[PDB]
Amino acid sequence: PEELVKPEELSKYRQVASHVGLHSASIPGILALDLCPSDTNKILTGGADKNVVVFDKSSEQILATLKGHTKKVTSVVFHPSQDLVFSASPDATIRIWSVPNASCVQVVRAHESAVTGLSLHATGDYLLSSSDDQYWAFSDIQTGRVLTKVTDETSGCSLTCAQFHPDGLIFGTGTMDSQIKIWDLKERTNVANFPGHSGPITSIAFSENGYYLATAADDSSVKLWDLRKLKNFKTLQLDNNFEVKSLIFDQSGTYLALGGTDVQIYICKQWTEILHFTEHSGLTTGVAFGHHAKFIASTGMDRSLKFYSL
Ligand code: NA
Ligand code: NA
Repeated sequence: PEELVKPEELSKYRQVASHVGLHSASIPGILALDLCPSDTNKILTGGADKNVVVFDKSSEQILATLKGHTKKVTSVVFHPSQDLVFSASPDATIRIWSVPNASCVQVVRAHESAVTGLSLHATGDYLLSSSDDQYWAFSDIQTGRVLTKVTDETSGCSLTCAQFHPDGLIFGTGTMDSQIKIWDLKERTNVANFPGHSGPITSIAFSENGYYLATAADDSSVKLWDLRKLKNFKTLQLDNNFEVKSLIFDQSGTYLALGGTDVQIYICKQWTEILHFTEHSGLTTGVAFGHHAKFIASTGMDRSLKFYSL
């Protein structure tokens, strides 16, 4: 892709903005981040303040402050239609919102305890969720109906994150007992399990190349899996104090970002570190790539949404 920002140019990025007014000053912190895939200048954040916010990077305006969650917001997903956004929370709900009406259109109650992960299906019509209640669920966006809800009797433990593979046939759920469980959506079956981590899985990310999966856990490692071989071919081991809270590949699969203790970006081809930011004070809760990796975005417990670019 001619437009993609290459490593030499990416390596020169610096903080270009830091916005602290998206969420409440008295209940400080942003806990979740997503960018709209059809326009990455539209930003979605979940707050410690229980609110979901849509913000325009270009105009630097809050387009909507979406209220209704009764606990902090820990997952957010931006639909490509631009007018739908999704959130989830320790209040055990998944909420579907209209941006233009600044309203909640559905409250999906698939779970009995905190919802730990949220992922939009390839079709754009369904949401996958994971929970501490040990189940995953697949829910219809338009009716809020829970279409299926499944757990592993054998594993029987809290699911800590969930992501669809980009083709929309399989997905992964991380567990509290350090497993990455791969599921076949159609058959509702657990088709493989990737062990090797220690401690709770914290984040998983599927690459757009369709064959890489990156996983992180409390063992302060990021493990890379080739789904064709079902093997862990590379592990990035950080220090044992480091918390990896968020993983994401850029849209091209060229780069992998991690965030938590701080923000780091690796080149997938050579697994070389290409950017490292330590601007946030305290935990970084989200990281994302703008279109063509033309900017990076991050969110922090320090209240800020930061953009990094030339
Ligand atoms: Na650790
Ligand atoms: Na610093």
